Amino acid sequence: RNLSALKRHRQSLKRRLRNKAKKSAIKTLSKKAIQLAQEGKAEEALKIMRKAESLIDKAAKGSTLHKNAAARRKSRLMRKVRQLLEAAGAPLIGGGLSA
Amino acid sequence: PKKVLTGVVVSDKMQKTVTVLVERQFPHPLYGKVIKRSKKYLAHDPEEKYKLGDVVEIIESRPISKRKRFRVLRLVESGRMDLVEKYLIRRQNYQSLSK
Amino acid sequence: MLTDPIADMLTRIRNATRVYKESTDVPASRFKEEILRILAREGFIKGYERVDVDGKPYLRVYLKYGPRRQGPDPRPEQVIHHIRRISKPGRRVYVGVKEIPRVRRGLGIAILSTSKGVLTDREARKLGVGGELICEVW
Amino acid sequence: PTINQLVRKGREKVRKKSKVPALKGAPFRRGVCTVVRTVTPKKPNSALRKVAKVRLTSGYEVTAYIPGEGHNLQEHSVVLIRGGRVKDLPGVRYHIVRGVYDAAGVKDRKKSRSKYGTKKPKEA
Amino acid sequence: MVKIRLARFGSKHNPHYRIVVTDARRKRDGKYIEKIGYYDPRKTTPDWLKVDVERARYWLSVGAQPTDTARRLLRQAGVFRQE
Amino acid sequence: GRYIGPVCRLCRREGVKLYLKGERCYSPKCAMERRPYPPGQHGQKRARRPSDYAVRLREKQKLRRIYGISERQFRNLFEEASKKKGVTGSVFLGLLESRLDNVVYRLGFAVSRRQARQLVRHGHITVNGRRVDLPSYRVRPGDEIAVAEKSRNLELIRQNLEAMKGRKVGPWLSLDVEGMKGKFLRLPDREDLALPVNEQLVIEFYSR
RNA sequence: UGUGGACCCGCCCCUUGGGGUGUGUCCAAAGGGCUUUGCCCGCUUCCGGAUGGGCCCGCGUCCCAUCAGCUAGUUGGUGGGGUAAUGGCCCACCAAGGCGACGACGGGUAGCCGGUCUGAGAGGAUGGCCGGCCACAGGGGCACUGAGACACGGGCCCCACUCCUACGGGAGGCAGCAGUUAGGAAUCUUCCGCAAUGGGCGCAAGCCUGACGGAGCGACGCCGCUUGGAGGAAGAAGCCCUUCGGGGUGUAAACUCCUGAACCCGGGACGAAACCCCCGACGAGGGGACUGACGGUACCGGGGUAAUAGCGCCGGCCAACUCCGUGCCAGCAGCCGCGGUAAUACGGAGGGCGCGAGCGUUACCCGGAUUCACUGGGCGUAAAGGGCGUGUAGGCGGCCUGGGGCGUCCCAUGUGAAAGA
RNA sequence: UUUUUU
RNA sequence: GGGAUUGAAAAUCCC
Ligand SMILES: [Mg+2]
Ligand SMILES: [Mg+2]
Ligand SMILES: [Mg+2]
Ligand SMILES: [Mg+2]
Ligand SMILES: [Mg+2]
Ligand SMILES: [Mg+2]
Ligand SMILES: [Mg+2]
Ligand SMILES: [Mg+2]
Ligand SMILES: [Mg+2]
Ligand SMILES: [Mg+2]
Ligand SMILES: [Mg+2]
Ligand SMILES: [Mg+2]
Ligand SMILES: [Mg+2]
Ligand SMILES: [Mg+2]
Ligand SMILES: [Mg+2]
Ligand SMILES: [Mg+2]
Ligand SMILES: [Mg+2]
Ligand SMILES: [Mg+2]
Ligand SMILES: [Mg+2]
Ligand SMILES: [Mg+2]
Ligand SMILES: [Mg+2]
Ligand SMILES: [Mg+2]
Ligand SMILES: [Mg+2]
Ligand SMILES: [Mg+2]
Ligand SMILES: [Mg+2]
Ligand SMILES: [Mg+2]
Ligand SMILES: [Mg+2]
Ligand SMILES: [Mg+2]
Ligand SMILES: [Mg+2]
Ligand SMILES: [Mg+2]
Ligand SMILES: [Mg+2]
Ligand SMILES: [Mg+2]
Ligand SMILES: [Mg+2]
Ligand SMILES: [Mg+2]
Ligand SMILES: [Mg+2]
Ligand SMILES: [Mg+2]
Ligand SMILES: [Mg+2]
Ligand SMILES: [Mg+2]
Ligand SMILES: [Mg+2]
Ligand SMILES: [Mg+2]
Ligand SMILES: [Mg+2]
Ligand SMILES: [Mg+2]
Ligand SMILES: [Mg+2]
Ligand SMILES: [Mg+2]
Ligand SMILES: [Mg+2]
Ligand SMILES: [Mg+2]
Ligand SMILES: [Mg+2]
Ligand SMILES: [Mg+2]
Ligand SMILES: [Mg+2]
Ligand SMILES: [Mg+2]
Ligand SMILES: [Mg+2]
Ligand SMILES: [Mg+2]
Ligand SMILES: [Mg+2]
Ligand SMILES: [Mg+2]
Ligand SMILES: [Mg+2]
Ligand SMILES: [Mg+2]
Ligand SMILES: [Mg+2]
Ligand SMILES: [Mg+2]
Ligand SMILES: [Mg+2]
Ligand SMILES: [Mg+2]
Ligand SMILES: [Mg+2]
Ligand SMILES: [Mg+2]
Ligand SMILES: [Mg+2]
Ligand SMILES: [Mg+2]
Ligand SMILES: [Mg+2]
Ligand SMILES: [Mg+2]
Ligand SMILES: [Mg+2]
Ligand SMILES: [Mg+2]
Ligand SMILES: [Mg+2]
Ligand SMILES: [Mg+2]
Ligand SMILES: [Mg+2]
Ligand SMILES: [Mg+2]
Ligand SMILES: [Mg+2]
Ligand SMILES: [Mg+2]
Ligand SMILES: [Mg+2]
Ligand SMILES: [Mg+2]
Ligand SMILES: [Mg+2]
Ligand SMILES: [Mg+2]
Ligand SMILES: [Mg+2]
Ligand SMILES: [Mg+2]
Ligand SMILES: [Mg+2]
Ligand SMILES: [Mg+2]
Ligand SMILES: [Mg+2]
Ligand SMILES: [Mg+2]
Ligand SMILES: [Mg+2]
Ligand SMILES: [Zn+2]
Repeated sequence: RNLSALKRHRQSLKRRLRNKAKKSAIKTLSKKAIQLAQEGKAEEALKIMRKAESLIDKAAKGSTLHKNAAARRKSRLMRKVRQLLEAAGAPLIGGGLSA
Repeated sequence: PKKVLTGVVVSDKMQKTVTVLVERQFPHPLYGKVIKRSKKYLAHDPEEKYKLGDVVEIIESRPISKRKRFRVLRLVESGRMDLVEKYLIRRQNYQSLSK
Repeated sequence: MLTDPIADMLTRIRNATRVYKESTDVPASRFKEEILRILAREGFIKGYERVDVDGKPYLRVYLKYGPRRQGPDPRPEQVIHHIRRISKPGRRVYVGVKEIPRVRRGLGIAILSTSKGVLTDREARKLGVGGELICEVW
Repeated sequence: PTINQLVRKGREKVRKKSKVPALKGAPFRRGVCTVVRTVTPKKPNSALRKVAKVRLTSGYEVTAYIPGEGHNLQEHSVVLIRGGRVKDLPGVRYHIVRGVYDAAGVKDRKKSRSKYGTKKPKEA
Repeated sequence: MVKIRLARFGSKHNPHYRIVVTDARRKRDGKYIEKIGYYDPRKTTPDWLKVDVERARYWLSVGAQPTDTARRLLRQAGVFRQE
Repeated sequence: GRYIGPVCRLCRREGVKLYLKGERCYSPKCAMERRPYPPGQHGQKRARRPSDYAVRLREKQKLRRIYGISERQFRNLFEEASKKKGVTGSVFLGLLESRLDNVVYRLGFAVSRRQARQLVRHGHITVNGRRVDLPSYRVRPGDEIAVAEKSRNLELIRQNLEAMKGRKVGPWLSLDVEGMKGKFLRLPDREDLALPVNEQLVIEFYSR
């Protein structure tokens, strides 16, 4: 018995906690941004959106989201905050988005 | 090549979708007479353009739904309901031959 | 209605020769005419000619037979021993140029209908085409 | 039948039924004897034919024929079944292999020894 | 990674190899991309090695990796000679 | 292991002299002299009109026994001729004639077929310089069939070649008698064989 | 730090989410080694290539109609979630749809193919070994890590079973190679080896590899080969038959000569050349060195002994016949049939036929079988015309001309893997 | 009554 | 298990 391929499993549970953590931030930031887009705060929503995006691409850097998955979440996020900003638009910061 | 078939729309009753009946002629692999088989495709109609009895080309397409892999290329012949009448009658005989 | 006019003509001829009739009439159709042209050209009949029977057009096929023979059954040998319709309706027979048979190891013909006209098996082979196998004659 | 008919219905392959349910379609099957009997034959002949009811490893109780001049086959003896009907005895569809587990070959059998399962003797 | 190697097609005690382009992950006697040579190691015939250099050079421009022995036999047939 | 036993009995059972005994199938002892009837107790009895199968059977045996071959190699050679281009009938004969043992006999190296078989088996035969000990080896045209110089001094070889002096050889063969050489020039034709055998009957024995 | 890439939006060209562009936002990294000033193994972002793969579609793919109706995410839509990616894949809401006699639904059976077997072919049968695809890893579900798995020798949970147990709780998973047991008519060695080929890791040296290369067992198949060759009596003995004259076994044995399977002796491999070292720049090129399981086996040379034969069959089909024993007995038998006192059919013998390290038997597949008839059958009396009509679907369609070119026919081309043929 | 028309 | 009986066997008859 006792293969030391078991080492692999020990590392699995390491990376599981790495991946799982960054995603949880992503979601918790993404929602946050949208919550202010719906609530018409433009500057704060865009400020948070830039941090969301940064966290997304940073998770693409490694083995969490590596593919165009990160680009998926970005796309959906920018669409949602722009459209939610369409209610009394006033895009104050205008940082994250294009003119 | 994307496969392209020509058939007759026998169903209007969906939304953005039409059923196309496509005949097919081929010699029997053993007995050799020419036999006529036919298949129904669910084709995508985004503009609700095509109506019942129309004879339409249908093109192999990116999957739209379960059971929808074709889109309506163009209109060949407008509204010959004799085809639809053959299909409807044949459907109607099945109410007999049960009990 | 006449179901298969060609089988009908083939048969009018078959029966006609079985009683050694001089001639026999078959209802006129261009395709039939083009068949009789091959029968004539290949020496199976004396010939044919257009005619009007009671106002309607027909083809008088003049058949030929061999010599009156010796002791009992003097009846001549036949020139058309065997005529058979091959591709009938409800079971159609088309042959590619490599599917074209050799009829009676050479001594008969297979009338094809080709996109290039009604040919014999030899004509249609050397022409490099196939088509609907109409009938054996030999 | 018309071509349309053969198109619509088509021919029907003749399913062939087995003449020997020695199951698993096996070439032979071992079983234990139930009885060892002598049965009277069909009309044109008459004799005493020694047969045996066998419980088979396939789950079958069937009659088998005991070939040769004389046998040692007893009530509880085990034997192997070969297949092949005995014509002039209805019901017997399988033969018995002689020269198998509890079934002695034929003694003093000098002509057809492959059948009847007997060895090759010595000549001084 | 695509590889250039040998595939044994002789019989027992009679090996004959087929210099072959295949995915490293397939069996050695399994499905390959292209047969680009044969190798007879007992040298039973006058011609016991053939290569078709200019095809090997193709598969090397795209990064097939030859075995040590495949490279031995390729070099011998002059695949790498650049003069 | 081929047929090994009394042979001049098959001389009788076929009804034709079979020279498998070599000599003494020539001297009036062959038992085909003053005993042409088949062997056994019922040999001198009046034989019944054979069945059509019986005829093709006795013709095939008549040929098979002549070449001294098992049924196995016999039929495999036949099917080989059935596949090859040309007349099955004569192709088969050319193939049987191409057996190294048969060539050896045919070159007058051995008195008989059987003797030729033993001579091959013991490696006394050269083919293009090489020893060949298989009686079944197919000789090709242009092959030099020699005698191993090891055995050239043996008294059986000098014995047979002594009587081969001035003896004529088959038109598809030629031999040098001093150097104990020989050559297979070409395949024999039907007319090149005097075989008292109807090939068509044999072909017709294998149609069944 | 911004070569560049990603996202929103706009514009251009394309046309399904393809390419370019602008502003804005977001995103890079790692070191190690020596012959330590330069080079080798690595690292980051991007484009392309090559290879492997996902998903989608047309067509083909066994039996039962004594299975005729099936369907609730079920069919479609809008939006959303998810994924590398389309998609009722999932979710909410809306519409009421979708499938079926061209066989839906249900039941039975089953991995599919390249092929293989048979057959004149058309066809039938089959899918072992080998190659390609799939599925599964005690049964069921599940996700994690990752380019890739929902993972045989990884993880969690439920179930059944074996083992440990301080009764609280734990450990397992040969459908990997051998091997054991069970079942079964029946299926192998707990073998050698890293020398070759191939794979993983490594700058390399090298390590692992029951992949593999070999050996072992089994007439299981195929193939080659031996049990002698030549002389030898109008013909021994024994056996068998007989008209008692004789006939047969039979040139067969003896016996004469010749060769020399086994076995002994010596030599003794190919499969092996690269990796590596050195010159040359760690390139081309040149040079050089180590490297065996099989195995002292194959093979060669020398010496050399007459040195296993069996099994079926002999009434017709079917090639081979007499004697005696037995008397509807004992028994033979594929079918037709043999035996109730002369049996070429039972049993033995002599003899003969057929094959021969085999020969027979059983099972199964095709053939003969044109006996499911496309090729290639039929229905007055042989099995078969519906008791009759009307008519639905379907099948089929007179003569002339013209368009089209769907079937049909021709040319080119891509494909049709390797093996097999 | 049963087998064997010889 | 024997004789009559039948080509033989059944049946029938005799110790
Ligand atoms: Mg590790
Ligand atoms: Mg939270
Ligand atoms: Mg992942
Ligand atoms: Mg609609
Ligand atoms: Mg949709
Ligand atoms: Mg309904
Ligand atoms: Mg039925
Ligand atoms: Mg006992
Ligand atoms: Mg692979
Ligand atoms: Mg060169
Ligand atoms: Mg031939
Ligand atoms: Mg010649
Ligand atoms: Mg044949
Ligand atoms: Mg830039
Ligand atoms: Mg920019
Ligand atoms: Mg940065
Ligand atoms: Mg750092
Ligand atoms: Mg691809
Ligand atoms: Mg959607
Ligand atoms: Mg994934
Ligand atoms: Mg729902
Ligand atoms: Mg359909
Ligand atoms: Mg199954
Ligand atoms: Mg064949
Ligand atoms: Mg046939
Ligand atoms: Mg199958
Ligand atoms: Mg199949
Ligand atoms: Mg297996
Ligand atoms: Mg499972
Ligand atoms: Mg499981
Ligand atoms: Mg990985
Ligand atoms: Mg698992
Ligand atoms: Mg799996
Ligand atoms: Mg395991
Ligand atoms: Mg307890
Ligand atoms: Mg057991
Ligand atoms: Mg083995
Ligand atoms: Mg050892
Ligand atoms: Mg290795
Ligand atoms: Mg290696
Ligand atoms: Mg490396
Ligand atoms: Mg290990
Ligand atoms: Mg192996
Ligand atoms: Mg055995
Ligand atoms: Mg002798
Ligand atoms: Mg000597
Ligand atoms: Mg070597
Ligand atoms: Mg070497
Ligand atoms: Mg240097
Ligand atoms: Mg070099
Ligand atoms: Mg090495
Ligand atoms: Mg050694
Ligand atoms: Mg020697
Ligand atoms: Mg000697
Ligand atoms: Mg001897
Ligand atoms: Mg036979
Ligand atoms: Mg006979
Ligand atoms: Mg018998
Ligand atoms: Mg007597
Ligand atoms: Mg008697
Ligand atoms: Mg009698
Ligand atoms: Mg007898
Ligand atoms: Mg018999
Ligand atoms: Mg007998
Ligand atoms: Mg005997
Ligand atoms: Mg053999
Ligand atoms: Mg056998
Ligand atoms: Mg059969
Ligand atoms: Mg048939
Ligand atoms: Mg029948
Ligand atoms: Mg039948
Ligand atoms: Mg018919
Ligand atoms: Mg019939
Ligand atoms: Mg009647
Ligand atoms: Mg009737
Ligand atoms: Mg009636
Ligand atoms: Mg009736
Ligand atoms: Mg018409
Ligand atoms: Mg019509
Ligand atoms: Mg026209
Ligand atoms: Mg066209
Ligand atoms: Mg082509
Ligand atoms: Mg091929
Ligand atoms: Mg009787
Ligand atoms: Mg009397
Ligand atoms: Zn003789």
